[PDB]
Amino acid sequence: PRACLKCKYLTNDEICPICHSPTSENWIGLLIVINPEKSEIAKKAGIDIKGKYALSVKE
Amino acid sequence: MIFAVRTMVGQEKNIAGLMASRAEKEQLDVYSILASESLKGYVLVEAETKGDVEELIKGMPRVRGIVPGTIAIEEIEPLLTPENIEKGDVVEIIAPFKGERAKVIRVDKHKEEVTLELENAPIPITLPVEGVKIVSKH
Ligand SMILES: [Zn+2]
Repeated sequence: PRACLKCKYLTNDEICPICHSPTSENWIGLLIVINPEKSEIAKKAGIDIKGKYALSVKE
Repeated sequence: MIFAVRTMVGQEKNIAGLMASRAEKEQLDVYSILASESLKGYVLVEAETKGDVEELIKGMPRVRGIVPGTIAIEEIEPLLTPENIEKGDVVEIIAPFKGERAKVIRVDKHKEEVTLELENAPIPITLPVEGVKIVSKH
């Protein structure tokens, strides 16, 4: 969709559902977290919430 | 125990998306999936077992099969943790003025650009921050 400037969470909305922070279209790369509890990658990155995430974001 | 799946180039994000879906629908023990722009042709898939991934990719379009061996979460960490210059910092241009030292004068946290006053010879140069490395810090 678009990607939140703060947390990188992917959404279509102009404000992020997780925290109401502005989202941009200029985002790159993708991390899909299916299970936060059991993902070592999500641990490292520091994602509590399951969902799609960009890897880089800019305005 | 992170695996690596050989896909068609430029279809990594597409396929990741469907991998996520099939894995939730079919209840396979797939925990995260990673597609980096730098890692074209490959979608990294984190999973309990190789079988999960073989079941995941079974009949997947544009997927050419799984690479042997695992990759460790040590090796992926660069891709999962990607600046911080200040006006007055001296930098070297690393990408037309390669090798040139310069003082920073305006830092654009928005366009993610940086405006530079070269040491050599006459006009301000603006560059993406990507294209410059810090040398001195003030
Ligand atoms: Zn956010």
